[PDB]
Amino acid sequence: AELDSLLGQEKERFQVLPGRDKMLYVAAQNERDTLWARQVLARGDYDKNARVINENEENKRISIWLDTYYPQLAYYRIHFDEPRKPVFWLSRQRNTMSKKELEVLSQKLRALMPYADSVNITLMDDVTAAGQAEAGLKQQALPYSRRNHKGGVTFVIQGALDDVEILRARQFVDSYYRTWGGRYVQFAIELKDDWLKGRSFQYGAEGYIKMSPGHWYFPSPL
Amino acid sequence: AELDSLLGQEKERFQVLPGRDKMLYVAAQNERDTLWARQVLARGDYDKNARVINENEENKRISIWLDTYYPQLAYYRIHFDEPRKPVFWLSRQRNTMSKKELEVLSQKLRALMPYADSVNITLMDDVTAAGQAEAGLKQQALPYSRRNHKGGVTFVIQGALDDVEILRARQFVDSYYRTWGGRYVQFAIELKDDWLKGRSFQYGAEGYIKMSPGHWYFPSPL
Amino acid sequence: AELDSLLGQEKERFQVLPGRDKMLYVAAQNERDTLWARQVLARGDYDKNARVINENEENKRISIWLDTYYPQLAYYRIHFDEPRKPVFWLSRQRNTMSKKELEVLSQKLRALMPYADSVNITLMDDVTAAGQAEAGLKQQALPYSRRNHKGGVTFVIQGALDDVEILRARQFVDSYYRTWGGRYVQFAIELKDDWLKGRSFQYGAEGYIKMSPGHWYFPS
Amino acid sequence: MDDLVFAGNKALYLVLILSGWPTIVATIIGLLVGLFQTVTQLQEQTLPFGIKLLGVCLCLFLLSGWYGEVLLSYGRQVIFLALAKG
Amino acid sequence: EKIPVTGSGFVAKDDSLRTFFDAMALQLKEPVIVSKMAARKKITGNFEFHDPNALLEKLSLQLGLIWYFDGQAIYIYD
Amino acid sequence: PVTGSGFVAKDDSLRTFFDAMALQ
Amino acid sequence: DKDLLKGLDQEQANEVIAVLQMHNIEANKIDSGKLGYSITVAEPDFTAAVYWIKTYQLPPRPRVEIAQMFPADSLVSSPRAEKARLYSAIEQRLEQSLQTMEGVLSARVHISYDIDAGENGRPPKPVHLSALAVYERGSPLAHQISDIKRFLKNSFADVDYDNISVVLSERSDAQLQAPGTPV
Amino acid sequence: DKDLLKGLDQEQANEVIAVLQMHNIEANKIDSGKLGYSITVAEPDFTAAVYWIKTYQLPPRPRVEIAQMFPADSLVSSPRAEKARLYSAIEQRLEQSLQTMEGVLSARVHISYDIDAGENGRPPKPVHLSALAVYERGSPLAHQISDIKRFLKNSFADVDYDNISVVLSERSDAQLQAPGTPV
Amino acid sequence: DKDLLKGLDQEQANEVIAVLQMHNIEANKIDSGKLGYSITVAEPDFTAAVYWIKTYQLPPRPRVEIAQMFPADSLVSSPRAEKARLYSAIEQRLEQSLQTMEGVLSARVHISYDIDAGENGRPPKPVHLSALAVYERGSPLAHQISDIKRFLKNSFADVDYDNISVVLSERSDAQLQAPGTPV
Amino acid sequence: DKDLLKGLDQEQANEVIAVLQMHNIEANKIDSGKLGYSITVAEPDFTAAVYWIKTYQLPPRPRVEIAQMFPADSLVSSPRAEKARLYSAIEQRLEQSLQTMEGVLSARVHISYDIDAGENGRPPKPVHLSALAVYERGSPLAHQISDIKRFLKNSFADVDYDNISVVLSERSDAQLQAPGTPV
Ligand SMILES: CCCCCCCCCCCC[N+](C)(C)[O-]
Ligand SMILES: CCCCCCCCCCCC[N+](C)(C)[O-]
Ligand SMILES: CCCCCCCCCCCC[N+](C)(C)[O-]
Repeated sequence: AELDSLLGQEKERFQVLPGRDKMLYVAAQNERDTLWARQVLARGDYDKNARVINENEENKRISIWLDTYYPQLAYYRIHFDEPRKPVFWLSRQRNTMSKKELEVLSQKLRALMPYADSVNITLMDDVTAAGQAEAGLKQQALPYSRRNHKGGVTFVIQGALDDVEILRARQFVDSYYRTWGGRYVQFAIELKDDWLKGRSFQYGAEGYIKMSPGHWYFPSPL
Repeated sequence: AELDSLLGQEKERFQVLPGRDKMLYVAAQNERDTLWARQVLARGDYDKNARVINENEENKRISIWLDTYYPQLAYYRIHFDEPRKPVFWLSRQRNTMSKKELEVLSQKLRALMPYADSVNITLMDDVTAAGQAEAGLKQQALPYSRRNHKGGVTFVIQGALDDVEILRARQFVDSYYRTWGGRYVQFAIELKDDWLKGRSFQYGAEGYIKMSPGHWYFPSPL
Repeated sequence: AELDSLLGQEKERFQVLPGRDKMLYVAAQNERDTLWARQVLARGDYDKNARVINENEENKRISIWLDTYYPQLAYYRIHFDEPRKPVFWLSRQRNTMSKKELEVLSQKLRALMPYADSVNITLMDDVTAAGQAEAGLKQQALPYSRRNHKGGVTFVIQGALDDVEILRARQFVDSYYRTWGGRYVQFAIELKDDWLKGRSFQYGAEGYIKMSPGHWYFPS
Repeated sequence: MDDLVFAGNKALYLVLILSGWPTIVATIIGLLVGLFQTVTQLQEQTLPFGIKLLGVCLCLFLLSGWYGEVLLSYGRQVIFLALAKG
Repeated sequence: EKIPVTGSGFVAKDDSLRTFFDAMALQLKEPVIVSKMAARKKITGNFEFHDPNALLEKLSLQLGLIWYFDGQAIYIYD
Repeated sequence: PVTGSGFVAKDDSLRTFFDAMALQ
Repeated sequence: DKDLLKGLDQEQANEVIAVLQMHNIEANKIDSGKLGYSITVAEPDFTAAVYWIKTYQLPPRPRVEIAQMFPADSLVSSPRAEKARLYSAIEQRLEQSLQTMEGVLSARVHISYDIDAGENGRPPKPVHLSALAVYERGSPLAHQISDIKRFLKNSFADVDYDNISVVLSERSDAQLQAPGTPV
Repeated sequence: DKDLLKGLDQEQANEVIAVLQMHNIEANKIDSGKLGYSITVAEPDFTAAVYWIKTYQLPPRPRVEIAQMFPADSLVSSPRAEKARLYSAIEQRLEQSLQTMEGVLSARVHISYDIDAGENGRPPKPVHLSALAVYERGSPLAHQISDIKRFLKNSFADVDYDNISVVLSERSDAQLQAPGTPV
Repeated sequence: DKDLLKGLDQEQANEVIAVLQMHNIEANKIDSGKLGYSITVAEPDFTAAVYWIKTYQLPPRPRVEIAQMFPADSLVSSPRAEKARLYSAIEQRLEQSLQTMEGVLSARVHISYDIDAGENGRPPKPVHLSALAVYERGSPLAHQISDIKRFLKNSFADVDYDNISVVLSERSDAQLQAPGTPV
Repeated sequence: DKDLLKGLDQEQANEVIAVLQMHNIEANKIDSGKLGYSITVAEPDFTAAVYWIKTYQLPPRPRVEIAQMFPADSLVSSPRAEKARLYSAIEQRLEQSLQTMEGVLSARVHISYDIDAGENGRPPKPVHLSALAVYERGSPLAHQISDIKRFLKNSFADVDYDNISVVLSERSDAQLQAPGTPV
C-alpha cells in the first residue's frame, strides 16, 4: 500500500520525495492541500514515517535556524520550485563572505533539508529589488511616499483611498511579497480621514511650501 | 472506452494531445468547459492518467517559473492558437540576449511543456503596442490621459462617465488585454464625482476653496 | 513499552533524551504540547522516571541559579536549537573574565543540565543588539524616543496610535524578544488621548493650544 | 411630526391605563356581588354600591404613588419637547 | 509632548479673523485692532508667519481687507 | 485648468466674484 | 459510529456535510422525519470533526432580516417601524437584483438606517451603501467595480460615488474528488 | 442514490436541476405530491453536488416585492403605506413592459422611493431610475441603450438622462447536450 | 467511569468534549433524550477533567443579544425600546455579513448605543464601532484591516475611520490526532 | 464516611470537589436525583475538609446580574428600570466578546451606572469601565493591555483611556496528579 494510493484520485496534486532521514516527505502547494494530506497521516492510515511540507513552513523554520547561527546574514528568500535543488538568494552588497564560507553554509543547509540533494546560492542586487518595487507602484498610479534607511526601504500609502485603489494595491503587494519576501522592503497601507492622500503644504508669503513627512495630519474639513 | 468517448456528443469541443510524460492533455477553451472535463476525470470514469489545461492557467504557471529563473526578462504573452507550437512574444528593445541564449530559453520552455513540439520566439515592438492602445481609445472617443515611465505606459480614464461610454470602454479593454496581456500597458478606470463637491474655488499656484461666502480654506495649490 | 510509543501518532512532535541521572527528558516546543505530555506522566502510564522540559522554563531556572552564584554577570539568552549543545550569549563589553573562568562557568552549567553534552559560550556585541532594535523600529515607521543608560536601553512609543500601528508594533516586539531576551533593551507602549482634534494651535517654539476663543493653554 | 405624534398618542394611552384599574376592580366586584344575590335569591340595591366604594378606595390607597410617578415623568417630558428647539 | 508636530507655524481651524491676526501680532511686533465687520469673516488652513508684512499684503487682496499702520498699532477694516 | 489662474463660479454673488478678481 | 448532531434542518445539514468533506472527513446524513436529520462519522475521524465543528461554530444560525423585529401585524405602528420595514425590503430587493448580473454568484447589501432619528425640523442626512460580492474565477474585478457603483448610484435620491463601498472576492478552488474512507 | 433535498416546489426543483446539469451532474426529480419534489444523485457525484449547492446557496428564496410589507387587505392603511404600494406596482408594470421589447429576455427595474420622507412642508426630490436587462446573442447593446433611456424618460413627470442607469448583458452559451452517466 | 455533567445541550456537550480532548482526556458522550446528554471519563483522568472544567468555567452559557430584553407586547413601546431592538438587529446582520468575507472564520461586532439616553430634548451623538475577527493561517492581517474599515465606514450615516476599532487573530494549531487511552 | 454537604447543584458540587482535591483531600460525589448531589469524605480528612469549607465559604452562591432586580412584569415600566436592563445587557455581551480574544481564559467587565439618577434635566456624566482578565501562562501581559484598552474605547459613545482600568493575572499551576488515599 503505497502512500500515493492513499492521497486521492488526483495524483499530481501532491509530490512524494524520499530522503536521507528514511522518512517520506510529502510536498503540498497550499494550506488546504496541506490539511487534506495531514489528515491521512494523523488518522494512522499509513504505518511508516511520513511528513508534510510546504514553502512557507520551510521558510519560517530555516529563518529561525539562521537567527541562531548566522545572526547578521542579509538574505531574501529560498525558492522550492524544484524541491530537490532549492535556490537561496543573498544580497550582493550587504554580505561579505568567501567562497569557502558560502560552501560551508550550503552544506549546513543541506543538512537541514534531508529531502534536498543540493542548495544553489545566488547573489541578487538590492537596487534591482527597490527599483522593481517603485516601478510597480508607478505602474498602478497609486499615491505613495518612499523613505530610505541604511538597511531597508519603506513605502507609505495612506489617506482616503478609493475602493479600486485599495484593490489594485493589495493585488500588487500580494504578488511582490511572494517573490522578494518582507525582509528588505515594507509596505504600509493606512486609512485616514484625509483627502489629500498624504500630501501636505504650508502657506506663506511666497505661496505653498511642501511639508516633510510626519505622524500628524490635518483631518479633512470638507 | 477511449477518452474522447467520455467527453460528450460535441466531439469538436475538446482536443486531446499525447505528452512525452505518458499522459493525455485535454485542451479546453474556457472555464465552463474546463470544469465539464475535470468532473469527468475526478469522478474516475477514465482509469489511466489524464489532465485538463487552458491558456490562462498555463500563462500563470509559466510566468511563475520565469519569475524564479529569468527575473528580468521583458515579455508579453504566450499564444496557444496551435497548442503543438506555441508562440512567445518578447520585447525587441528591453531585452539584450544572444541567439544562443534564446535557443537555450526555447529548450527550457520545451521542457516545461511536454505536450508541445517546439516553442517559436517572436520579437515585437513596444511603439506598436502603445500606438494600438492610443488609437483604440481615440477611435472609441473616450477622454483619457497618458503617463510614460521607463518600463510602461498608463492610461487614466476617469471622471463622470455615461453608460454608453462605460460599456464601450469595458468592451475595448477586454479585447486588447486578450492580445497583449497586462504587463506593459495598464488602463485605470475610475468613476469620480465632481472634483470639488459643488464649491467655488480659485485654481493655480495661489488657489483656494470657498467653503462658503465669507469662509476661505487654503489646502493646496490648485 | 517505550516512552515514544505512548506520546502519540506524530512521532516528530516530541524528542526523547536520556540524562546522566538515568532519567528521560522529553523536549517540547510549547505549552499546549507540554501539557499534552505531562498528562501522560501524571496519569502514570509510564513506569520509570521522566520529566518534561522547554526553553522558557529552562531559561528561568538557569537565571534563578545565576542570580545566586554570579550576581554581576551580564548575559542575554540560552538557545536550545540543538538541545545537546546549548549556546550561551554573554556580553563582550560588560564582562571581563579569563578563559579559565569562562571554562569553569561552562562546566558548572553542564552540571546543571544533565541532558546536555556541552555548553558553547559565545560573545555578542551590545552595539549590534541596540542597532538592530532601532533599525527595526525605523523599518516599521513607528514614532519613538530612545533613552540610554549605563546598563540598558529603553524605547518609548506613545501617542494616539492607529490599529495598524499597534498590530505592527506587537508583531515586531514579539519577534525581537524571542531572539535577544528582555534584559538589555526594553520597549514601552503608551496610548494617549488627542488634544488637537478640532482646536487651533501654534507649534514649534512658544507653542500653545487654545481650548476656545479667549482660553489659552500652555503645555510644558 | 414625530414629536406631536408621540405626545398625542401617549396622552391617550395614559388615559386608558390610568382609568382602567379602578373600573376593572369595580366591575369584578359588581359581578361577584350580583352573582351572590342570585344564588341566595335575595335582593337589595345598596350592597353592591357599598362594597364598590371600599374596593375603589383601597385601589387608590395602593396605586396612587405610581400615579404620581407617571404624571411627573410625562409633565417634564412634554415641557422639554416644547422648549427643545432652544 | 501634547504637541506632536515637527515644524513651526499656526494651524487655524475656523478662526474669526480677530483670533487669527492676534496670532500674527507677535511676529508683527504690534498690537492689532480689527473692526467687527471684518471680524465676521472666517479662515481655515496652515500658515507660515515668516514675513508678516508680505503675508498681510497678500491676504488683504485675497480677503478684501484694507489696512493701515500709524506707528503704534495695525488697524484692519473691511 | 492646467495653466494660469482663474475662478470657477457657482451662482456666486458679484461681490464674491469681483473680490476674487481683486488680486489680479 | 458516533453522533455529532441531531434534529438538524435540511439546510443546516448540507452546510455541515460540505465543511467536513472539505477537510477530508467522510460523513453520513440520516433522515428521521419529524426528528430531522442526524450526522455520523467514523471514530478515527471523530476528534477532527469535533475540532472543526468548534472552529466553524456549526450548525449555522438562520439569516436575520430587520423586518423580523417589526411584524406587519401588530395593532399599531409608529412611523419609525413602518420606515424600517420599508428599508428592510429595499435591501432584499437589491440583493436579488444583483444576483442576476453577469457571473455574480452571491451578494450582500447594507443601507444606512437614518430612521434611528427623526431628522424632523432638521436636514435629513444623505444615504450610504455597502456591498459584498463573490465572482466566478477569471473575472476582471477592477473593471467590474464600476458597473456596480453605476448601478447602485441611481437606486436612491441622493448618493455619491464617494459614499459607496464595494468589496469583491473570487470563488475558492472546487471540491470535486471524494474523501478517502479510513483503512 | 443519496437524497439531497425534499419538499421543494416546482420552481425550486427546476432551478436546482438546471444548475447541476450545467456542471455535468446527472440528477433525478421525484414527485411525492403534497410532500413536494425530491432530488437525487449518484454517489460518485454526491460530493460535487453538495459543493455546488453550497456555492450557489440553492434552493432559491421566494421573490421579494415591496407591497408584501404593506398588505392592502388590512383594516387601515397609513398614507405612507398607500404611497408605497403605488410605487411598488409601477415598478412591476415597467418590468413587464420591457420584457416585450424586441430581443429582450428579462429585466429588472428600480425606482427611488421618495416616500422615505413624507416631504410634508418640503419640496419633493426628483426621481431616479435603474435598469438591468439580458439580450439575445448578436444584439448591438451600445445602440440599444438609447431606446431604453428614451422610453423610461417619459414614464415619470421629471427625469433627466443623467439620472437613468442602464446595464446590459448577453445570454450565456446554450446547454443542449446531455451529461454523461457515471460508469 | 465517573459522571462529570448531566442534562447538557448538544451545544454544551460538543464544547466540553472539544476542550477535554485538547488536553489529552478521552471522554464519552451519552444521549438520554428528554434528559439530555451526559459526559463521562475514566478515574485516572477525573482529577484533571475537574480542574479544567473549573478553569474554563464549563459548561458554556447561552449567548446574549440586546433584543432579548425588550420583547414588545404593548400598544406603545418607548422610543427607547424600538431603537434598541433596531440596533440589536443591525449588529447581528453585520456579523453575518462579515463571516462571508474571504478567509474569515468568525467575527463579532459592537455598536455604541446612544439610546441609553432617549435623546428627548438633546441632540444625537455620533456612532462608534468595534469588531473582533479570526482568520485562517497565513493571512496578512495588516493588509486586511483596510478592507474591514472600508466596509464598515459606509454602513452608517456618520462614521470616521478614527472611531472604528478592529482586532484580529489567527486560528490556533489543529487538533487532529486522538488522545491516548489510559493503560 | 461522613456527610459534608447535601442537596447541591451540579456546579456547586464540581466546585467543592475541585477545591478539596487541590488540598489533597479525596472526595466522593453521589447523585440522589430530585434531591441533588451529596459529597462525602473519610474520617481522617473530615477535620481538614471542614476547615477548608469554612475558609472558602463554600458552597458557592448563584451569580448576580443587575437585570434580576428589574423583571419585565409591568404594563408601564419606569425609565430607570429600562435603562438598568439596557446596561445590564451590554455588560454581559462585552464579557462574552472578550473571552474570544487570543488566549484569554476568563474575564469580567463593570460599567458606571449613571442611571441612579435619570439624567432628566441634567447633562449626562461620561462613562467609566473596569475589566479583569486571566491568561494562559507565558503571555506578554504588558503588550496585551493595549489591545484591550483599544477595543473597549470605541465600544461606547465617549470614553478616555484615562477612564478605563484593566487588571490581568496568569493561570495557577495545573492540578494533574491525583490525591493519595488514606492508609
Ligand atoms: C387625550 C385626548 C386629547 C388628545 C389630543 C391629541 C392631539 C393630537 C393631534 C395630532 C393628531 C394627528 N397626528 C397624530 C397625525 O398628528
Ligand atoms: C372618589 C375620589 C376620586 C378621586 C380621583 C383621583 C384619585 C387619584 C388621586 C388621589 C389619590 C389619593 N391618595 C390615594 C394618595 O390618597
Ligand atoms: C378625597 C379625594 C382627594 C383627591 C386628591 C388628593 C390629593 C392629591 C394626592 C396627593 C398625594 C399624591 N401622592 C400619593 C402621589 O403622593
